[PDB]
Amino acid sequence: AYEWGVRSTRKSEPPPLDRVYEIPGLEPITFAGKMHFVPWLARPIFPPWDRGYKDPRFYRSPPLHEHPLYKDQACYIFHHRCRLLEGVKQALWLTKTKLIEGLPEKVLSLVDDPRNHIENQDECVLNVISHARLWQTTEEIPKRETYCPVIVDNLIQLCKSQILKHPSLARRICVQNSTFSATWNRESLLLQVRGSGGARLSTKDPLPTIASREEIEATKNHVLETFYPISPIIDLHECNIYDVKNDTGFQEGYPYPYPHTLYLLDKANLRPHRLQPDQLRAKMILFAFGSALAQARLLYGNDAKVLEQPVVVQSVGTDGRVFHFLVFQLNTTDLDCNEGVKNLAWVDSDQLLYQHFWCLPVIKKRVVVEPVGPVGFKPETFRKFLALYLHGAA
Amino acid sequence: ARNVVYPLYRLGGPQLRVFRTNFFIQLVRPGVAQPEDTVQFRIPMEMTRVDLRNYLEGIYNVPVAAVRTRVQHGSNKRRDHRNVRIKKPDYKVAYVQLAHG
Amino acid sequence: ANFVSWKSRTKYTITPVKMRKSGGRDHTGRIRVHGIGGGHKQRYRMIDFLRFRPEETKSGPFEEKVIQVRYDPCRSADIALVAGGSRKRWIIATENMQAGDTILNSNHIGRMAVAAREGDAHPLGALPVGTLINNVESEPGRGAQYIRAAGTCGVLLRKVNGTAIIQLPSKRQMQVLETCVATVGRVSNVDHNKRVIGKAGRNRWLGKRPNSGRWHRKGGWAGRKIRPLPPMKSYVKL
Amino acid sequence: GADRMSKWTSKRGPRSFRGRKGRGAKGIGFLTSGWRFVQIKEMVPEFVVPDLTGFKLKPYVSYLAPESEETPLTAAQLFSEAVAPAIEKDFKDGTFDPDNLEKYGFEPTQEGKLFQLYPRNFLR
Amino acid sequence: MKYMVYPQTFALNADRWYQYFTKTVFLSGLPPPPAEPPALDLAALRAVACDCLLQEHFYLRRRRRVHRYEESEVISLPFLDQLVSTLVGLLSPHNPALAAAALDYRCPVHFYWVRGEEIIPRGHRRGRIDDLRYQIDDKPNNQIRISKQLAEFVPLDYSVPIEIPTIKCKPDKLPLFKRQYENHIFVGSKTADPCCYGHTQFHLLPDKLRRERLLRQNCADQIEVVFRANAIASLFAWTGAQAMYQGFWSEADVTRPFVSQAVITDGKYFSFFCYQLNTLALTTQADQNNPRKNICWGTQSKPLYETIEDNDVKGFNDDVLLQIVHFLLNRPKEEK
Amino acid sequence: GLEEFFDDPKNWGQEKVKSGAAWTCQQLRNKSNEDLHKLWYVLLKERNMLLTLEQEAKRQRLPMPSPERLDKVVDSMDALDKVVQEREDALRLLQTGQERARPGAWRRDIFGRIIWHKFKQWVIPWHLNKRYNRKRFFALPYVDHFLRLEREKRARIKARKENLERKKAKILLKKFPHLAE
Amino acid sequence: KARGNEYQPSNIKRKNKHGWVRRLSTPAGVQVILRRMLKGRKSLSH
RNA sequence: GCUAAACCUAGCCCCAAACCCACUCCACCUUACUACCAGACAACCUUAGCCAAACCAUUUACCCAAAUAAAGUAUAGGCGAU
RNA sequence: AGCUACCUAAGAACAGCUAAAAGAGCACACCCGUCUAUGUAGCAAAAUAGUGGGAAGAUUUAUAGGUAGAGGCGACAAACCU
RNA sequence: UCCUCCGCAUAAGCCUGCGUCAGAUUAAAACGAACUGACAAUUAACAGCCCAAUAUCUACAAUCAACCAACAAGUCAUUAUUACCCUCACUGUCAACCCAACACAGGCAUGCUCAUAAGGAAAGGUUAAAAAAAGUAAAAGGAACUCGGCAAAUCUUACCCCGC
Ligand SMILES: [K+]
Ligand SMILES: [K+]
Ligand SMILES: [K+]
Ligand SMILES: [K+]
Ligand SMILES: [K+]
Ligand SMILES: [Mg+2]
Ligand SMILES: [Mg+2]
Ligand SMILES: [Mg+2]
Ligand SMILES: [Mg+2]
Ligand SMILES: [Mg+2]
Ligand SMILES: [Mg+2]
Ligand SMILES: [Mg+2]
Ligand SMILES: [Mg+2]
Ligand SMILES: [Mg+2]
Ligand SMILES: [Mg+2]
Ligand SMILES: [Mg+2]
Ligand SMILES: [Mg+2]
Ligand SMILES: [Mg+2]
Ligand SMILES: [Mg+2]
Ligand SMILES: [Mg+2]
Ligand SMILES: [Mg+2]
Ligand SMILES: [Mg+2]
Ligand SMILES: [Mg+2]
Ligand SMILES: [Mg+2]
Ligand SMILES: [Mg+2]
Ligand SMILES: [Mg+2]
Ligand SMILES: [Mg+2]
Ligand SMILES: [Mg+2]
Ligand SMILES: [Mg+2]
Ligand SMILES: [Mg+2]
Ligand SMILES: [Mg+2]
Ligand SMILES: [Mg+2]
Ligand SMILES: [Mg+2]
Ligand SMILES: [Mg+2]
Repeated sequence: AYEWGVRSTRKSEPPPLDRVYEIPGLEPITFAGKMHFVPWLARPIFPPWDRGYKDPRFYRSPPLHEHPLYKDQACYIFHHRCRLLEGVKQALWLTKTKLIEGLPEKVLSLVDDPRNHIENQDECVLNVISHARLWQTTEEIPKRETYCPVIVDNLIQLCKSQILKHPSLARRICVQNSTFSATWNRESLLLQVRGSGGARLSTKDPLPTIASREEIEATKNHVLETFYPISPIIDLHECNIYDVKNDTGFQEGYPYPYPHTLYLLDKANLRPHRLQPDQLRAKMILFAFGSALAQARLLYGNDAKVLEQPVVVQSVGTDGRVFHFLVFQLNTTDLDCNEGVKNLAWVDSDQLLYQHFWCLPVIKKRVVVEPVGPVGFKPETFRKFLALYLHGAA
Repeated sequence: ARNVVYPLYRLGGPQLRVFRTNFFIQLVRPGVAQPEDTVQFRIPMEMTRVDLRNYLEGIYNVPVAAVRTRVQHGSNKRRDHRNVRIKKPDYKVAYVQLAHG
Repeated sequence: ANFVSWKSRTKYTITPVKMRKSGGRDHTGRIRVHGIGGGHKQRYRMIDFLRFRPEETKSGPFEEKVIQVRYDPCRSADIALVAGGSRKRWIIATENMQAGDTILNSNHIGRMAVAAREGDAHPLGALPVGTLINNVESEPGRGAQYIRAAGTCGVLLRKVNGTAIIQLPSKRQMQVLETCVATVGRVSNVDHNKRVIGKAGRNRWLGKRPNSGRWHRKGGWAGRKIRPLPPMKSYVKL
Repeated sequence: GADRMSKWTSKRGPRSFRGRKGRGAKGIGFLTSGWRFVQIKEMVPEFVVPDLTGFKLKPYVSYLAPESEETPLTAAQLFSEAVAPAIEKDFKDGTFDPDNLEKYGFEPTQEGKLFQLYPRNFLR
Repeated sequence: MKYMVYPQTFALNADRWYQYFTKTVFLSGLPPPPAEPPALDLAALRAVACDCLLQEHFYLRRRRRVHRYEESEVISLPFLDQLVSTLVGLLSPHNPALAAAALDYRCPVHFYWVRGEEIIPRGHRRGRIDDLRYQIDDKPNNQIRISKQLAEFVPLDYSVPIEIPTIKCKPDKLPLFKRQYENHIFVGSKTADPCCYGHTQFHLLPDKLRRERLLRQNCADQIEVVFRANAIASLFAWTGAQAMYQGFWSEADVTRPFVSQAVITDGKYFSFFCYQLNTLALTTQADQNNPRKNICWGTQSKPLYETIEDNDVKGFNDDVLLQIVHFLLNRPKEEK
Repeated sequence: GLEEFFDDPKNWGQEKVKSGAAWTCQQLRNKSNEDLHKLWYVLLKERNMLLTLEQEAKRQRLPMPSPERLDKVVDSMDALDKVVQEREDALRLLQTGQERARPGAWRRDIFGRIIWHKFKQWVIPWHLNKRYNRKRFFALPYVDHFLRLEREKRARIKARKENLERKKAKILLKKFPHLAE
Repeated sequence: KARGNEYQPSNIKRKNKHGWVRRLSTPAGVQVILRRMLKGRKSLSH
């Protein structure tokens, strides 16, 4: 088979050893005593050198197999950069969860009452879009690495203005730079989710359970869809040096220990560096499951069992224009088997807040065809965003 | 010190010490208006602004707050009678600001 | 000169690799091949020509799913991203290969001949006589070196004494061991040879520089020559 | 058209050249990621300045000073003045052996000393 | 070619020079409170402030070593981000304006102006008049913009018996360096944004200007200078940019004052400032007979806490937190 | 303080400032190392002050008062260096026997010349030092002819110089014919 | 068109083409230095 | 009457004799004269041609270890030039 | 091979109008150099004025590197290689 | 009064090359000085100067990136474990400037200004011959000029040869 790496680019082989070395009982006269190369003396054989002390800028790590945390069994790690080939279907299998299309009626009813609507909601949201896409910087056309984080921050700020109507909204904070870890087994495969990036909306109170005990028991019939010949662990980081860490990201005693929403961004400027919609939704499911599992392992121990009190975690994933909404309920920690009570995930996909934005006027033959500003604004998208925020408070 | 070899430092080694320094400096009158707290020097080329701070504080007990330096080019334009260029030497200028008002 | 081949990568990947143009120069910096230069920048997608490469810890026949069929700037034929188990790789696409298809990479030679599906990789011994093949290897495990261009196909002519006789696109016969693996069907882009360049500029985009303006009198080499097909080329040692 | 005769300095050449060449100042640290310079305190020369209070020697010497003959110090003279007296005294006492040469001040090796004479590892 | 004025500066006594460039008189203390004709929960505000302090310092687990040189960006910067975010949410009932305010994170603020003239000393332009141009490129860690202007602290013609300091040498001796590039006047958003007025800015001093390092360089008396210089330059640029968004400039001086507030901190010590812009007529021509002066009020920096031992905040200072709340409670006067 | 960079304020404007003699090597050889260490800084501050005055004299386009003061301080400081160096050299010889503080070796360079190569300090051994191994400490045969030409150039110069002296000695006897003895 | 301006100075080019290191990189270049040394040139190389 | 004119030294040439050969500190093979980091490349291999032969094509003196002499002899050579 | 021929690495520039598809047209910047006059020890060892060809392309262009004379390079003009 | 062909800045190049004082040396003219001697000067935030190891990861252009349609198929991305407590050094910074033997009507990349807020002066004085150069206007005629409508003016018809 074709071998990669042409020989001319490979390290040259050591030069032929001087034949004086072959002769037994003969001591070669080399240039080592001279401390420099000469063509007419033999090449010295130098013994291996060891610095003998610690120099951090010239450190060399030990061989991989000799690391203390090296294990023969591989742990497949899903981190913020992992892009699943099969998208949600792969995530559904890994987390032993059943998918329901659309958000829960409990959540969506919160914004059906016009008393919960923000004052001048449509105008307020439109200004947020215009700020992020146009007025933000000194540059004519803000880039996605710029407006995507800001559009999410300002929308959360808009929702946070409702502390007046709902005093319970003062019991939550938006935390940055938090990370979490959870390990579990699926069909004898060791899996780990390491969550990082985005914003963690943290509450003092746990989110109400969504599904009744009757729906949780009705998931026993559901069969997880398989996708032979692709393995469930494709696109995961196969690691052989790891610790079985279960971490919520905070030390004991943190006033806001409960994860409420996980805001995940896909802000890369280049399209090939942005997750596809299905891949982003898969990341949301795994991150929501990871946060929920870390909470369950903390509160209810490391045992494998159907949870008497399900853990509910939400996630909002966006690239700045398209929004995805997830409500995840962790019903069980007995994940190694494919049969039994399954977790539940409510997913509302591909919710366009706006179709397009014109930063400059479109002038054809000295006539302004399109004005600057958002095109195709959908207020329903923000209504779902507000409903998820209001969940657990209003 | 100048025109001497500095002992090589490695992590965890002794402090480098100079006992008889051969750096000599001359305090000069500024050619342009300067702030009241600013003192101008012409120092050796190999002397750093860090050296001058410790040099002025250690030998003269002058409290220094800031030190800035620049390298002045000496003119190489003049010509001797053989039409050979004569180099006015380059020199380093330092600007020392006094500390406690 | 200081020429260093860009072909230094040692580990297989599906990430497009930055490649450097030669201009028809060799390592000495002198022109070795005329008519090469410029053209659009291109990235190299590493093609796996060994269709039967079981995963590290696996063995025997295995299946793969076609993820995408796409344009390849470095070759005439289209290429297909295939995934099986936890591995993804680029391969040469067949005429009717499309996303969502499943392909079978087997090394099994059975008493009976298999029903040949386009895009499947089988040993030549396992294929019915007359099957249209592509991406053939001269020796078992060497990897495909023949019938790789757009629309090209060979035909399995005979199977004798554990060997297979195939007709190459040039029509010259080729004897190989029956264990040499081939792919069923024609290569993608059957209408490649019908493309029209249209203008001199498009040849420049493809990295082709104009011909010399020097007039060369034609010699005895020129003129139609009717020669017999060369004798069958054999890679089997008896 | 270039000036071959003039000294090559950091003022000449493009931006990359001008920033790589210096004026002979000894380094006091290293550059880390982000071009962040890390100053090492031990690499900065520390001026050991003595207390000059009640010091009676002045920059110049009085002209009414008797001339003396110049006698440069030698290894022999230093040995006779510093080492020979102790060796002569122990010789009379009757307890002298090569093993005790370290007692008289001989240093078999320079390694392990803070100030090593050869290779010299200290500044003037 | 224009001077690059850095609000956060290593230059000694830069506050005095910045007063000259901006024609700003500095006053110790905060502005005189206006005598004119809901319950504040101090326990709740203190709790969240301590919760934000302990989160960054203790509770939040860091995957990577936090080195001393990274502490400002890794620890202090998230603190000030969250502290400003939670307080404005909690204080919306007391201050309705906050609910509709825009909260920016590290958004540029630019101001360009002309102050003074010089005679070109050298070259083919020697002997000709050249304006002294200045540019401030600031990045406040946080800031709050509102759609209605805050009330003036004092009258537009307010006079003080305090002369603005003068410089007897070139600005280059501060030191200050010249460069030529785009002249930007920017309040944090483009002119189309309705939130064109400034409420409060929150600044975090960089590691280069850390208290511990100033004491090591014999610059103990520059600790307060660094706060004052950053306040004067930042708020002059912000209020100046606000006035020019309303159409005012050197030849059309402001007809009403433009005020703003700043909170300057290094993560532990907090200093509070108020700035009133009374005049943009800073050119030689427009300042010839201009009695107006810009005013800046400032307090001495005070520690918000003493130490943080494990999960306990030692010596939390309620007065410093109260001062932060008072600025956030400022609101425009409602018209009849 | 900064006043030490200037002479006594009473001496400002005086045409001459009387000074003593420069320290001699023998006078300094009687002093302890600690005394010589203190004297170095006493001489250093005088040197800085005199260098300060010399520059200001040029700035004012006036003669420097008593310029010999600087020459005396430089001679004193050179004598102090020599005394301290002699003591260190004697100690190095006794304890090590090495005539030089800095290690070195006689080497042939790429040009065929014999040079004393002063060693430098390194953290890694020489056989691993990429830059060091690029240096050529040997000469190839093509250098041989150039060495001969250089030798012959030296011989020509020496021959002309010797012949000229003999010519001059004869011109001398012609002018003064009483030097036969 | 008009000639005479063939010299387009570049310190990088000058040093790389005619520098000390370049001269010493080949025996012919070393001999260049040896000839200039024998003639007594003040400037052995760029 | 201007412009000029005039000069005797500097040194140099050829032989003889004699073998020849440097050094303060610091810097210098990377872009020489650049304090301070992981390399490993390494030297040898017939001179040609002008020119003469009245072109040119084989051929055409070039210190090689004692001045002289043997001797421009033996001998070589388009048996020509040499 | 700091000019120039071709190439390699990674950069940069291209208004307005028409058509809106363009080795498309008009037309700046920019590249080129058709015709005439001037100039001819000139401003210039190839220029100036006007007039012209092209100007999103096989375009133009800054930077570093490569190919060397029994050779290179060449959309062959025996071009170009200070 | 009149020009604006520019201008300012960066890069590259150059290297003190119209700052002060003192000299009457001089600018293709001229006592201001780019020439001489002396004395001054450019101050880092801009820029240059960067990075511990091993394995592992990186299919999905750009074009307001959204519709739409493409080919010549494209400039920007990691994780795992180990190691790591420290701090602001060094260098460029002037000018009327470079490549063209010149204080040369030539050559010279990028940003901004799009006609200027920046930068500049076509006439040493006089006279008002010829010949010469660059322009403007011209009775009647309108290519009769000439190798040719070259040039100028105006601004258009049809055709042929060759080469797509
Ligand atoms: K293709
Ligand atoms: K002939
Ligand atoms: K080249
Ligand atoms: K210059
Ligand atoms: K010209
Ligand atoms: Mg500097
Ligand atoms: Mg190709
Ligand atoms: Mg052809
Ligand atoms: Mg042809
Ligand atoms: Mg020339
Ligand atoms: Mg060029
Ligand atoms: Mg002949
Ligand atoms: Mg002939
Ligand atoms: Mg070139
Ligand atoms: Mg290329
Ligand atoms: Mg265009
Ligand atoms: Mg075109
Ligand atoms: Mg055209
Ligand atoms: Mg060509
Ligand atoms: Mg021809
Ligand atoms: Mg011809
Ligand atoms: Mg910087
Ligand atoms: Mg400048
Ligand atoms: Mg050009
Ligand atoms: Mg002007
Ligand atoms: Mg004139
Ligand atoms: Mg004239
Ligand atoms: Mg005249
Ligand atoms: Mg007429
Ligand atoms: Mg006619
Ligand atoms: Mg007609
Ligand atoms: Mg006629
Ligand atoms: Mg015409
Ligand atoms: Mg044609």
